[PDB]
Amino acid sequence: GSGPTYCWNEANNPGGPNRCSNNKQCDGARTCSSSGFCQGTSRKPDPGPKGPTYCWDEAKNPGGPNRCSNSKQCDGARTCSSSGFCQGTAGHAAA
Ligand SMILES: [Cl-]
Ligand SMILES: [Cl-]
Ligand SMILES: [Cl-]
Repeated sequence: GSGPTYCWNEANNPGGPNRCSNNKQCDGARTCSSSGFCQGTSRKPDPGPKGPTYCWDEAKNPGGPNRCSNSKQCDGARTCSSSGFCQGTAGHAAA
Protein backbone atom coordinates (compact mmCIF):
# COMPACT_ATOMS: atom_id res chain seq x y z
CA GLY A 1 0.00 0.00 0.00
CA SER A 2 0.94 3.62 0.46
CA GLY A 3 3.54 3.36 3.20
CA PRO A 4 4.57 1.66 6.45
CA THR A 5 1.39 2.57 8.37
CA TYR A 6 -0.72 0.56 5.89
CA CYS A 7 -1.31 -2.95 7.33
CA TRP A 8 -2.35 -5.93 5.22
CA ASN A 9 -1.93 -9.69 5.69
CA GLU A 10 -0.68 -10.98 2.33
CA ALA A 11 -0.98 -14.65 3.38
CA ASN A 12 -4.67 -14.77 2.51
CA ASN A 13 -4.52 -13.01 -0.86
CA PRO A 14 -6.49 -14.17 -3.88
CA GLY A 15 -4.38 -16.59 -5.90
CA GLY A 16 -2.08 -17.41 -3.01
CA PRO A 17 0.22 -15.85 -0.46
CA ASN A 18 1.81 -12.60 -1.62
CA ARG A 19 -0.17 -12.52 -4.89
CA CYS A 20 -1.85 -9.33 -6.04
CA SER A 21 -3.58 -7.32 -8.68
CA ASN A 22 -3.37 -3.98 -6.84
CA ASN A 23 -1.14 -2.19 -4.35
CA LYS A 24 -3.82 -2.39 -1.60
CA GLN A 25 -3.17 -6.17 -1.41
CA CYS A 26 0.44 -5.59 -0.34
CA ASP A 27 1.58 -4.82 3.21
CA GLY A 28 3.05 -1.47 4.19
CA ALA A 29 5.06 0.23 1.45
CA ARG A 30 5.00 -2.88 -0.83
CA THR A 31 3.48 -2.62 -4.28
CA CYS A 32 2.14 -5.02 -6.89
CA SER A 33 4.59 -6.24 -9.54
CA SER A 34 3.94 -6.84 -13.21
CA SER A 35 3.94 -10.59 -12.46
CA GLY A 36 1.29 -10.28 -9.78
CA PHE A 37 3.47 -10.58 -6.68
CA CYS A 38 3.90 -8.04 -3.93
CA GLN A 39 7.36 -6.48 -3.94
CA GLY A 40 9.47 -4.15 -1.81
CA THR A 41 9.89 -3.71 1.93
CA SER A 42 6.76 -3.25 4.02
CA ARG A 43 8.43 -1.23 6.80
CA LYS A 44 11.64 -1.05 8.84
CA PRO A 45 11.63 -2.43 11.52
CA ASP A 46 9.00 -5.12 10.85
CA PRO A 47 7.11 -5.62 13.04
CA GLY A 48 7.05 -1.93 13.90
CA PRO A 49 7.13 -0.54 17.47
CA LYS A 50 3.71 0.11 19.03
CA GLY A 51 2.10 2.90 17.04
CA PRO A 52 0.76 3.32 13.51
CA THR A 53 3.23 0.85 11.94
CA TYR A 54 2.37 -1.98 14.35
CA CYS A 55 0.23 -4.61 12.56
CA TRP A 56 -1.85 -7.04 14.63
CA ASP A 57 -4.99 -9.03 13.78
CA GLU A 58 -7.15 -8.72 16.88
CA ALA A 59 -9.78 -11.13 15.53
CA LYS A 60 -7.47 -14.03 16.45
CA ASN A 61 -6.73 -12.99 20.02
CA PRO A 62 -6.63 -15.81 22.55
CA GLY A 63 -9.11 -14.16 24.87
CA GLY A 64 -11.56 -13.68 21.93
CA PRO A 65 -11.90 -11.07 19.11
CA ASN A 66 -10.59 -7.69 20.26
CA ARG A 67 -9.85 -8.99 23.80
CA CYS A 68 -6.47 -8.42 25.41
CA SER A 69 -4.32 -8.71 28.48
CA ASN A 70 -1.55 -6.49 27.04
CA SER A 71 -1.29 -3.76 24.45
CA LYS A 72 0.83 -5.87 22.06
CA GLN A 73 -2.39 -7.82 21.37
CA CYS A 74 -3.93 -4.61 19.96
CA ASP A 75 -3.51 -3.25 16.45
CA GLY A 76 -1.47 -0.13 15.74
CA ALA A 77 -1.61 2.51 18.46
CA ARG A 78 -4.51 0.74 20.28
CA THR A 79 -4.00 -0.20 23.91
CA CYS A 80 -5.61 -2.58 26.38
CA SER A 81 -8.46 -1.18 28.49
CA SER A 82 -8.92 -1.98 32.18
CA SER A 83 -11.78 -4.26 31.07
CA GLY A 84 -9.55 -6.23 28.69
CA PHE A 85 -10.65 -4.81 25.32
CA CYS A 86 -8.42 -3.21 22.70
CA GLN A 87 -9.24 0.49 22.47
CA GLY A 88 -8.55 3.70 20.55
CA THR A 89 -7.63 4.19 16.91
CA ALA A 90 -5.01 1.94 15.32
CA GLY A 91 -3.77 4.91 13.27
CA HIS A 92 -3.25 2.93 10.04
CA ALA A 93 -3.49 4.41 6.57
CA ALA A 94 -6.71 3.53 4.70
CA ALA A 95 -4.72 2.58 1.59
CL1 LIG B 1 2.36 5.38 5.78
CL1 LIG C 1 -7.45 -18.36 -4.56
CL1 LIG D 1 7.10 -0.86 21.24
